[PDB]
Amino acid sequence: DRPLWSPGSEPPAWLDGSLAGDYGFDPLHLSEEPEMRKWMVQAELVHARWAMLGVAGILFTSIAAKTGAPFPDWYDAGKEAIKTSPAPLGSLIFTELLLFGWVETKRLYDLRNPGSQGDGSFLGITDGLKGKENGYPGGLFDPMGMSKNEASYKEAKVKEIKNGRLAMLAFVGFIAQHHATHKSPIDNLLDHVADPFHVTFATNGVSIP
Amino acid sequence: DFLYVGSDAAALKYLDGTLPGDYGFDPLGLLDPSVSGGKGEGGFVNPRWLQYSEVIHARWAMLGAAGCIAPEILGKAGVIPAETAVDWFRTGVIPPAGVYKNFWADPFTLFFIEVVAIQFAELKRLQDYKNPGSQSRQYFLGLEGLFKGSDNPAYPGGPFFNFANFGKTEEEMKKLKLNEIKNGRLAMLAMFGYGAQAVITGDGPFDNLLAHLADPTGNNLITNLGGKFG
Amino acid sequence: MKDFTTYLSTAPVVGLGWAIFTSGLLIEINRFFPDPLVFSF
Amino acid sequence: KVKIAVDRNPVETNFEKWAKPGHFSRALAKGPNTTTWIWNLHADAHDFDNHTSDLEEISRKVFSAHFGQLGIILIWLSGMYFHGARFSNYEGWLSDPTHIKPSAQVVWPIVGQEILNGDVGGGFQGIQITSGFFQLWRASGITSELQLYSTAIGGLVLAAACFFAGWFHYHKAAPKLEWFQNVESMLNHHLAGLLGLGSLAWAGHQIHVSLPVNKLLDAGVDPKEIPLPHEFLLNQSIIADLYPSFSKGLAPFFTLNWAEYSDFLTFKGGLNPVTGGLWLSDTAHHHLAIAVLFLVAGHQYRTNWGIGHSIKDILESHKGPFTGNGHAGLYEILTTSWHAQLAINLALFGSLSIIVAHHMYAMPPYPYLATDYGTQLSLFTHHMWIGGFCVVGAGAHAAIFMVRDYDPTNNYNNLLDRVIRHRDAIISHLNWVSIFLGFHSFGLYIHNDTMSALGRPQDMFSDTAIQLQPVFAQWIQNTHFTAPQLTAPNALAATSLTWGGDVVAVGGKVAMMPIALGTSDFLVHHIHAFTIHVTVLILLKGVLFARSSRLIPDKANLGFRFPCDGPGRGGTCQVSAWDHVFLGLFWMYNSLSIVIFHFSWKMQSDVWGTVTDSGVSHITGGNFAQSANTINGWLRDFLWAQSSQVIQSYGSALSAYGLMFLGAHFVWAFSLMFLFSGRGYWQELIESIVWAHNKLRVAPSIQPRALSITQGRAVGVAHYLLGGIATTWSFFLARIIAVG
Amino acid sequence: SFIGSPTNLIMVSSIGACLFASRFGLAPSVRKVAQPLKLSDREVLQTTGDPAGFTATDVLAMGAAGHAIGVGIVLGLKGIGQL
Ligand code: CLA
Ligand code: CLA
Ligand code: CLA
Ligand code: CLA
Ligand code: SF4
Repeated sequence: DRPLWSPGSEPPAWLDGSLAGDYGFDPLHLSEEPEMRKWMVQAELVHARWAMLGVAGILFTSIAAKTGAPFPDWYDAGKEAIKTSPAPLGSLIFTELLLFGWVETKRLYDLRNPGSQGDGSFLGITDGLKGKENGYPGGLFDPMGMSKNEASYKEAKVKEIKNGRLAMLAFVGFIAQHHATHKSPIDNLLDHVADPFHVTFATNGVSIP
Repeated sequence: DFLYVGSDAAALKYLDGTLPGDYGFDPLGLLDPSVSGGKGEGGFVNPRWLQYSEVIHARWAMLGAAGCIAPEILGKAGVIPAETAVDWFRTGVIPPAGVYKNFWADPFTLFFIEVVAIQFAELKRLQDYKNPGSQSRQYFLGLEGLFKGSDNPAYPGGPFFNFANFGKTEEEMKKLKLNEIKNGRLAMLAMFGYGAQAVITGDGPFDNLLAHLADPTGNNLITNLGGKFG
Repeated sequence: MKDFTTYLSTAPVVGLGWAIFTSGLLIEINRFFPDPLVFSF
Repeated sequence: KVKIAVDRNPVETNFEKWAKPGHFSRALAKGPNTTTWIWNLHADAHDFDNHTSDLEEISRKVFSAHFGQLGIILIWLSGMYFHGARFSNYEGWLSDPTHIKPSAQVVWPIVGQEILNGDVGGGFQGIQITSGFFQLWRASGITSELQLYSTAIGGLVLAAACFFAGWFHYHKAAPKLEWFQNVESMLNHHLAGLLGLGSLAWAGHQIHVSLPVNKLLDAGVDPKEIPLPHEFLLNQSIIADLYPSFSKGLAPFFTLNWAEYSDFLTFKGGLNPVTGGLWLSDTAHHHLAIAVLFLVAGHQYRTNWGIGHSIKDILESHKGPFTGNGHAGLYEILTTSWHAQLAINLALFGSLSIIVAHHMYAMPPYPYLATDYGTQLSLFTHHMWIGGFCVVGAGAHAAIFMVRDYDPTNNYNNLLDRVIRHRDAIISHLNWVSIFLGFHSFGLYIHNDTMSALGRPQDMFSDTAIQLQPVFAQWIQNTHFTAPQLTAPNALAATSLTWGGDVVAVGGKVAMMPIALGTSDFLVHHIHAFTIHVTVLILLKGVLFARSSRLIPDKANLGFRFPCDGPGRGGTCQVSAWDHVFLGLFWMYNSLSIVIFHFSWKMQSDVWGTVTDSGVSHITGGNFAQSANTINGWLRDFLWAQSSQVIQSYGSALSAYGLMFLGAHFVWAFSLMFLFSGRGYWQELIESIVWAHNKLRVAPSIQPRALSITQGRAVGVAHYLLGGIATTWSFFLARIIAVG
Repeated sequence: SFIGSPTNLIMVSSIGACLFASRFGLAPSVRKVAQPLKLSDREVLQTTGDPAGFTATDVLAMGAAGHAIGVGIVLGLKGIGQL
């Protein structure tokens, strides 16, 4: 009744198609327990969102570098950023660690007990900072969005998870062909468009001995 | 007529005019229904998978035996230019033997294209072998109607696999089955030959045919085993 | 996952996890810090 | 008749039986009430006889067990190849084997281990290895680390394939009992197929790959410009200049002109003077002849096509009047008992490993292996001990078959029943020859010690005094030296330099030199014969008296591995055949320790050394003919004259051998608790400790119990053997590395 | 193995003698199981053409034995200096 990851395959019993992007691909039987199922859903959502954010930032920086603006490569960007950054190394990572620890244990204890942070303990807000779904919060994180409508929310969930998986593939592609070519992903794309019949993953010397 | 040279007894007792082959040549014995008895998919030694792999090996041998000798006589003639007309093992399949430099892409690029396309093809084939007709239910670019298949996963048919769709009668279909399996069993020995001839002479098979034709005694097994490169 | 993680919870795996954790902890302490004798801060 | 009977999907692939550790045994399926449940769990883990009484499931279990062991060994071999590919000086060792010590293990700089990265030469530091893998990778033509990487990855792939094969052949498609009972097909396929196909493949690899690489290696050509073996394989022109018979191109093979192949299929006696190992042409013709002999022998038995031999007919037809029924039922036993076949295979494997060690110390089959004294000593000692272990296990599993799978219905007057009948005569005659050999070997040693101590060296059993010259061994040596002259006229020289007249030497060190046998060698060889006769007496008595005895008539119903039948009849302790094997392990240890002590002393005093212009100087002062006749001479001039480098190894590359030596001393000494003591004292001490843990409420739910008597004996013999083996290993390796 | 060589003559005579020996009793073929004196004349599979029991494995074994005997005769005569 659903398009699976392989046509004619047997979908898992714990994957009933009620999740976003539920293509029934799970050969290692992970997320079988419902608590770990929720934990895997949360982990996939946050890894997906960070993959899309990092891929978008990498693409924007590489496009700006290709257009002539002074921008670093997606690799060693922070290495040449810190020497001009007023914030030194050490303090920056620790500040982001403290702040992200605050946000992430807040959302962690929201995951453990849904609606636990909607009691007004954090600056007296009740409707906000309360989880609407498994890996989907509400209140502050939906300023104008159409999550009120159920069908549009489901379509946006499917779009978000598919874009997330595409961004994971994009990030592994980024690191792989950066180690292959030592060039920007936009430079690799322009090389592929310029000479598709010869420039590829096979004629780079490395990865094809 | 019937049977063959090997033709072990207690092997013709489970095959008599049923399979498209069934010439009685099972000296070792691998189509016994007692083999791989029980439940589940199990192993590869079973009559269904053996017939499936035999016809797949057969058709692949037909395609290979056509493609190995096809550029050669046409290169002797003026059909294809002699620059492209090279021996089948010098096209890039064995780079120690030789590659064709004047291709539109790298041989590994063509290898990746072949890997993607035939991985799609063979994985759909395997998934339909596990679940008959299950590739006509999952949406695939709007062409699900030609992947319905038949009761035999080896012989799917349909709007595309049999687009000529002749042989509707059982007798003509059985004759076509016997013709396919017999030409495939010929292409078996054709590939076995072509490989052995390539390793014993270093030249192409039609050149070996010309050598046997011009001088049968001077160019045969005994002189070529004692010659250079083998 | 439950059927496999029940095996994962038995003593031989616990005989590894504590061993890997404590061993690696002592390797990293003896690696990043040199070999001392006195706990004089 | 012979077919492939396979049951598909008998066991589901799930972790359900992984969840409960005690599932193979119904006694262990209840729960761990006592602490002996864990030892019974790890003890009866692979004992498949009491798991189920069905032979088919046992056969499937042992088939996938062998698959798992094969995958484990392939993983280990792939890891060794990867270590030689990544952390090794094989490239440096190829260009200089006589000056650069082999090294393939690199330690971390974590805690003081940088001293273990010894200066082995070639700009490389690491643990100086002793397995001789560099010699093997020089024999089988290997030049660069890329090839070792490819070999390691292929070994990992085949190991994964073997593990998948075990999973498939048990859980997915398990063969039936009739599939395993096809003994004729098994023998034909593992004679012609396995052994013959492997021998022919290795002969082809040596001819097409190893011969040109080794021909260019000893000619002074650097391996960098040596052509890769695929160039030799594809191109006849490159292989034609090194060997002119390749210009014929397989013509003499089919035209029966094999004398033209006398350039790279030679029949030469001795070693290559450039490298010190056997000629690769001789090994090529050897493996080709072995492949021929196994191809012809693999078509002997009858499986499906009428012709052949039926093993039951062969056994039942050989009947001789002093034996009554001659081999009447042995086909029925060996087709239904896994332990009987295990005993036969383990005994022959152990004996053949002993032959392997002796025939590598005799004829080194690898280039730059004879001069590498450490690799030769390690190979001899290691295969020596593995052969001894396989023989002891053969005795153990024979006793297990005697207890469990032996039944009196099929055998009435056959050879096995008659061996059971006259077992007392066999044991008594073996005891007589045991006492006789023990006296006129060890009493000779003690008498020599006494006459040395009494100031009368002319009354000793030495060469200077009255002597026991080993005339038979020296005559065999002279015959083998003169064998190429008359009885093997086509041989260039003698098959080994044990009995030769010339001395070969590579890099200024003696590779292999003639060995002289005197009174001391006679004494040590008869000591070895005595010790082996005692060990075989213990094992054979344990096997024979496992079923019944004049002491305990119902020993069959008491199982194989039981501690005792109580203090009755004066005390029937260690009466089981398992305890007979437990004592035979120590007697094996004494036998092989004395054997390898003789090997090390004889080879260091009469073979190994550095050649000079003014004669040949050995490692020692050649004192084996003067000091091996007495126990104190043995002690002072072998265990005290050597081991001076182990004690002073501290602060050097071989200090880990001293640490291993003292840890081995610790474990060897720690075993004597589990050997001398019993269980009741330890159980009472555990009761007191249980009271202590009960006082402040840390009482475990599982009751702490002392180890079982058989468990205690097993722990004692295991710790004792491990300590002794590591002691001799550390001493031998440190002595042969700091000197040789 | 040139046509006319003594080795070729030895090989062909050995092969023909082995086929003659297996054609009419006289050899432990697939038809004739072997006792110490090789009796009892059994029957399995089918001969596929000519009579008696010349099956696919009967001519395969006798050709193998005839070839293997020939290597012994030729190399034995070559070692002593004959033909
Ligand atoms: C484009 C991908 C995408 C999509 C389709 C969604 C969809 C959804 N998210 Mg999500 N989200 C995303 C990315 C996305 N998100 C990222 C990257 C983050 C991390 C900052 C989050 C953080 C987040 C939180 C914290 C929450 C949601 C929630 C929601 C739901 C609200 C519906 C809505 O307003 O539509 C969203 C529509 C869009 C995002 C489309 C806008 C895309 C813009 C136009 C792209 C251009 C901007 C980009 C930076 C420029 C790229 C430049 C490049 C070309 C170089 C819905 C399921 C809420 C929820 O489920 O509540 C029930 C909720 O609480 N999301
Ligand atoms: C000519 C055919 C052939 C060959 C080569 C072998 C080879 C082997 N068999 Mg044997 N076997 C055969 C036929 C054959 N078998 C038949 C016909 C039967 C039924 C009567 C058996 C029944 C049998 C049993 C019951 C057992 C073996 C075992 C073994 C292994 C012993 C391990 C050893 O000595 O180290 C040599 C090790 C190696 C050479 C390592 C490489 C192993 C490779 C991958 C195996 C490839 C050979 C294989 C026949 C190829 C076809 C299999 C195909 C489906 C993939 C060895 C690999 C033991 C085992 O379980 O191991 C599998 C064992 O206990 N055999
Ligand atoms: C057992 C191991 C072994 C192997 C593998 C080889 C292999 C080889 N040797 Mg050696 N040889 C060996 C042992 C071996 N030999 C021994 C023990 C001796 C005795 C001393 C010799 C003596 C010897 C001499 C004197 C010579 C050789 C030569 C050769 C080559 C000729 C082979 C030949 O005539 O067959 C011909 C080839 C075949 C029959 C091919 C086999 C059939 C193929 C694989 C079928 C595959 C076709 C398939 C359907 C399609 C392929 C896939 C495609 C789609 C990509 C070959 C590389 C000769 C040489 O150098 O030539 C290069 C040569 O002069 N050898
Ligand atoms: C080096 C230590 C050592 C020694 C010498 C002995 C000695 C003995 N054990 Mg033992 N053994 C030992 C450790 C040792 N054991 C240990 C630790 C174990 C446990 C694994 C065993 C396990 C074991 C088993 C399982 C068996 C033996 C047997 C034997 C006997 C072999 C007799 C023989 O052939 O030699 C000849 C005799 C000697 C070497 C004794 C010393 C003789 C000296 C040279 C004196 C010579 C005569 C002298 C002048 C007379 C003195 C006169 C005086 C009274 C005035 C003997 C009584 C076997 C047995 O009963 O005999 C078949 C037997 O089956 N032992
Ligand atoms: S001391 Fe131990 S082994 Fe000996 S009879 Fe008593 S309980 Fe049994």
